[PDB]
Amino acid sequence: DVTPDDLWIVMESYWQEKGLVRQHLDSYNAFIERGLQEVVNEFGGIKPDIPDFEVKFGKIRVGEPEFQEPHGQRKPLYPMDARIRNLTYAAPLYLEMIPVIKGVEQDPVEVRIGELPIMLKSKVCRLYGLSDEELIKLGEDPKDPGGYFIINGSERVIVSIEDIAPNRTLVEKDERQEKYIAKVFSYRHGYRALVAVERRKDGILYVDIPNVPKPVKFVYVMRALGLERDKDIVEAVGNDPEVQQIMFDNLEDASDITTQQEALEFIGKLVAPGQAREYRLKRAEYVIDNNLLPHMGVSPEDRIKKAYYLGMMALKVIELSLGRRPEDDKDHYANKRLRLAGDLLKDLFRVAFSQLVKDIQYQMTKTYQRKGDKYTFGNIHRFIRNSIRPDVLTERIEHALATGAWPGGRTGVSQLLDRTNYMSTLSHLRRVTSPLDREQPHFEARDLHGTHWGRICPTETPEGPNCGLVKNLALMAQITTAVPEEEIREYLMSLGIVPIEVRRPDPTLWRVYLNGVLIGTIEDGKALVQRIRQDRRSGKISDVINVAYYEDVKEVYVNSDDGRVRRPLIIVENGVPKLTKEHVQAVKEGRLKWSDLIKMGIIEYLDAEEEENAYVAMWPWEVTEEHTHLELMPAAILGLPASLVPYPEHNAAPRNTYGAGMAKQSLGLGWANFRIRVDTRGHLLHYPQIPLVNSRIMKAVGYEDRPAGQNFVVAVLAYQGYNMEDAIIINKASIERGLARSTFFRTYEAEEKKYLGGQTDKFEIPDPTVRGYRGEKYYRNLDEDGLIFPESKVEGKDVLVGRTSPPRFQERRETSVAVRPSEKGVVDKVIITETGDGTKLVKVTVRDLRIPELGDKFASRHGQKGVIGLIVPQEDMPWTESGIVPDLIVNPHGIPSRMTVGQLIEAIGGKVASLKGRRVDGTAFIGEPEEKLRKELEELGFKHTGREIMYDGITGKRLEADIFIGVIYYQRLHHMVADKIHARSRGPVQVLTKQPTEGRAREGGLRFGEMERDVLVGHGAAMLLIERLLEESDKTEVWVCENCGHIALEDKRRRRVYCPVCGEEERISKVEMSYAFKLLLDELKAMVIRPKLNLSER
Amino acid sequence: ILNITQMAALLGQQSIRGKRLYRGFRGRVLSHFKPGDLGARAKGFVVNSYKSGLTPQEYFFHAMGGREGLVDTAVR
Amino acid sequence: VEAVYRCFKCGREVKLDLSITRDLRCPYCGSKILYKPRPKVPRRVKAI
Amino acid sequence: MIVPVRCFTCGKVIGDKYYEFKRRVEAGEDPEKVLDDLGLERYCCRRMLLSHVELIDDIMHYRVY
Amino acid sequence: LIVRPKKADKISDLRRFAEKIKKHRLKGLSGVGKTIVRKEGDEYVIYTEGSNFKQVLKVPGVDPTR
Ligand SMILES: [Zn+2]
Ligand SMILES: [Zn+2]
Ligand SMILES: [Zn+2]
Repeated sequence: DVTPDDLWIVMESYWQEKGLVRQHLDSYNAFIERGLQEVVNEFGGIKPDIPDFEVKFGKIRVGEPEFQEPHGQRKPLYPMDARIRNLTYAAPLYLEMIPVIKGVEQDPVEVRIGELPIMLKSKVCRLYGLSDEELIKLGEDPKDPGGYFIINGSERVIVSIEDIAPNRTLVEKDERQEKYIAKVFSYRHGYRALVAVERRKDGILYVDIPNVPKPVKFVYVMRALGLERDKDIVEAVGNDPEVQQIMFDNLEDASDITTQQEALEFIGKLVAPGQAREYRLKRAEYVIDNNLLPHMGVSPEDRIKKAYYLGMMALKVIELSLGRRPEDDKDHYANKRLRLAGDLLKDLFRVAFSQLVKDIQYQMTKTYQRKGDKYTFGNIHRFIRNSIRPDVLTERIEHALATGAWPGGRTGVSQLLDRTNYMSTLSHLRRVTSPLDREQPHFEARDLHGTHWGRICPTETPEGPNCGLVKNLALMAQITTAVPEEEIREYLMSLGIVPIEVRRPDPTLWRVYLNGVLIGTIEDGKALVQRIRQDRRSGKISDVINVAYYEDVKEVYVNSDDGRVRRPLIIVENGVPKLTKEHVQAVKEGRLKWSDLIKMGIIEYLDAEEEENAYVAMWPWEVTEEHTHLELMPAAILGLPASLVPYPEHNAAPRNTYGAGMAKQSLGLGWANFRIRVDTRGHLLHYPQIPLVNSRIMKAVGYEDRPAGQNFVVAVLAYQGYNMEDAIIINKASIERGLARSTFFRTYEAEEKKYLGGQTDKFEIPDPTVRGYRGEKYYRNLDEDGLIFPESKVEGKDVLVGRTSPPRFQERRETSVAVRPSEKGVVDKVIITETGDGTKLVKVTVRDLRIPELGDKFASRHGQKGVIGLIVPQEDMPWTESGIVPDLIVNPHGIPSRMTVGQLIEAIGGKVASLKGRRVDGTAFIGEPEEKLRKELEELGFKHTGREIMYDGITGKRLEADIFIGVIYYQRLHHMVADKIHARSRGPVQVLTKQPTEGRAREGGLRFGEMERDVLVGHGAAMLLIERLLEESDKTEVWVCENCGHIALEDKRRRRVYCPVCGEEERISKVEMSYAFKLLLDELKAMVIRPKLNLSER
Repeated sequence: ILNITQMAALLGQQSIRGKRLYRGFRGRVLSHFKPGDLGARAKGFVVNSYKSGLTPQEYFFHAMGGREGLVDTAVR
Repeated sequence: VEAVYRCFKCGREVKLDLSITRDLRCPYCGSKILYKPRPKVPRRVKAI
Repeated sequence: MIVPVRCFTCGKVIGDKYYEFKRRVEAGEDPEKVLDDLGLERYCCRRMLLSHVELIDDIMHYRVY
Repeated sequence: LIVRPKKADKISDLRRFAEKIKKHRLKGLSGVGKTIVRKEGDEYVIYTEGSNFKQVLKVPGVDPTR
């Protein structure tokens, strides 16, 4: 019999082979292989206005990542060069064009339509298939997973969107109008179509179609699709006597329309009101063609299949009206499909290619009209070659990927890649987001559905409004890629199902759906699903095909589409798992791989649909006869950061969530390239350590090669009250010996811009002549070329790169790049590069030492967070009777009401591991039990309770109670007080409001909002309110005439105030006011609003 | 006292919006239970304590319980 | 202003002006990225 | 990056004992007996040798001049 | 109970009228659902789903004061 260790040996091979970012790489590879060709075939060809001239598209291929230098050469490009030079890692797309003249094709001409960004480490990238040494020579970390783009030198990652499954019917309840609605989102060539059939209180079926202003009666639009005879609708809707009765009632209520022409004219009147006779008919036909179920086929021949699908939808609606079937919950992951990188990229490419072909036809038509026929037809090759502008496509792609605003209203599709440490990056690469608006509650959407088990991490989720709408994939997840649909359709047809049009769905027969569209009927659904399962397990067909049957409604569902989330499971046959001991031995020896197990019928992937028919056994010893599958490793249901917490089942859920979220903020050696990388911010921990108590997963996923914390000696007692309310006390001698000591990097960047007209910037030491020339002491360590010396000391407002700009908005503006006003450090490296445009580009990084101090934030993996409350000399710290001096002291009040027994278990385990000389397994559910740790601690000469006797540091006599002390893994967070302190005395001001600026960088002021105003009113301090609001910001003086109240206009020339509107000078008074109020008066007078001011004397 | 009895005896019953855990597959929260089961354990009752450790199903139920409190504060 | 600039890839001692230079490249490996080497002056850092 | 010179808690010099410990434990010796032989007795010192990871070797490849 | 009005003999006018007749409320004050009775202290009190305060005060057996 197998044990969880053998299943672990099997499971680790999955990550050993596939990796952790396969959902990006596989989708992008499929896109490159076939999506470009599919889109090109979809567009077809160019149709200009030139007589007897046509262009037919051929094949499209992608070159290698290259860069067009400002100088004529074209050279290979590597990712590090793109990062340093602010380039864009991309490859040119070559498309062949066949010219058709007088219905005759010629020799195709190869043209360059633009450049397409390359996802790193894909099958087309340069880093694919390289060894570790080659990657190191190229300047990259071998542990880097790839799967992200580089746009203008910044790393952009595409987060997967979670959309409703397409071309599927979902029936919902609308109790406000008492309408029972079914909705389908039909997809064809990137266009979406929300088609709904609904039944109101009257029992009449109405159909909603896009671009149709009002719902139309069901049988009206059904007749408009041909199929005019009432018996045809009666048959299509089904063969249930109540259903036939309701359909006949609808027919009686809609006997006005009996001819397809009548219905077409009717929809013409609705969709095109008040227009010509011929226009409305064509508009109605067009709307019917490309707005009613486009996925079924836009060709006018396809009316019959669309009518059949509409009848199926109406049947579902009326069946739910009778309570036969219940409402379908949208959160069920059978109804949700993830939008991977490839799908979104294909949509964007199609959008840009439309503009490209439009520009091509415009340019060709314009050139032919301007010139003569001889000039064009003499050399058609040169004409086509010179009638193309690739920048139209390239700039669209680049800007869409850079800003993140997809064409179609989507925003935030691509986000800047996080690089704080290993966990943060790898977790960002595995994120799933929902398109719903965050402001609304969305109580049902944010909850944890039962189908998320094994597909979505239950703990890792944001804290704020994003709680429940942003989720991360579980460790044992496998997103699918699509397969040729027609081949699956042919195989199913050959299996024995009769086509749909031959016979109607007699309730004695089983409906069969392929990717949500009905395709035929069968008699024995169970035999069919068993046959398909056997073929799938043998290896006859692909492993992406999933089959599920529903006994109650007699339906069979076959899924082969893109974006389903699946998990692996061991197949159980007759109560015996198919994975035997010798298979585990073969996997261990390397003779067998995970893919071989998949192809051998031992392990099969299950999506949310097929899992409906499963009955999974959790543990190997619990397998009984009725079980059909066995769980591989229950500890893998957690996300990547959530696996960091040891003994996570001993903690309260909110604390586990906090710890998982905080594991992405700790400092540490995230990547080996930190020395030569150029990121805006970065941290490095001087002495990282592997956790003593760790889960076995992070050794496999590679975390232990890039640790992000240290092992502290923690004692739990109250000390002087300086550790109260989640504050910690840290030893001083330990800090002075290199504990939690870190370094902070920040990269500044300057560019020698080349303005139009020849006036360019230059790097130099600014002479005192120039305007804006700051103090001489600021440029004190710059070399004569205008660049700072490496390993020099800067302290704030010091110039790093001296640069003077042309006076064009006999002088020279000073535009040097200086350190941030509140920062400090030492210059680490200076890089001189030539940017993409041919000008110069300089990047400087300043490193700063950050010894721990008061206010610095520390946190454990179990959710306990705090700031350093006091630093204590070593001689004042207590010491145990065995000679141990605590590194850090926590408050005993933080343990209860936080309920984190896992922290105490880890505290015991750390000291047990340190005494025993071996690390301790702390896996989620198979880790070392607590009782074993306590017994081992007892065997080593310590108390089983983990408590010890200490002596007080000051008095020197032992404390009355014995104290708990152990070793716990603590992480230093990047919220450090040196980056949060901010002060403002006078500072600069804004332009429009003249209030203090906003932000620490520009010496901004803090915000005194409305709530503070109400607080100050509640205290009853009027003059304090005046002082805080008006006196220190926007003081003003204004003259006003005493009969109109219009703002009197002073005359500096005549030294006399007067009313321009009123012509008054007898009485003008001077009034104090705020600048904001004056601007509000001006803005009211901008409209026709006239505010008349009445003055009074105090 | 609730913290003590949850760290020492048992967590108890997990619920969302005042009802037992019901969202999931058809007739069952997780695929590891038979459909149509209404037993105590099958709907959220956790018979273990934080000190004694939770089985994976109890862990999932407890996470489903805590998510409600998080979103509750966020909207409140 | 003549100055020394180490190359990014091969780490060679490239010396050239930058104010007057129009095309920046390493004359050995053709790289367009160079470093500014540390000066040969003594720096004093506290061993705290 | 590299092995610390002194134990963070008590201050005993353990910088020179890491390579010997690693070689002995890799050879097959019981780690507990190896740590006892090296003189480390309090677990604060043993933790530093046990949990240390050598990262100076794989960051030495990227040079900055 | 069997209800078969003249308009219900045809196909199109049966289910709606039958449901409407089946909906009618009897024996009850308008807009009042369930009625829980519980003794508080030594006095029984009534609680109702829905509300019609204007009409209840004239129902015999009710104490209008409290
Ligand atoms: Zn006036
Ligand atoms: Zn070079
Ligand atoms: Zn020590």
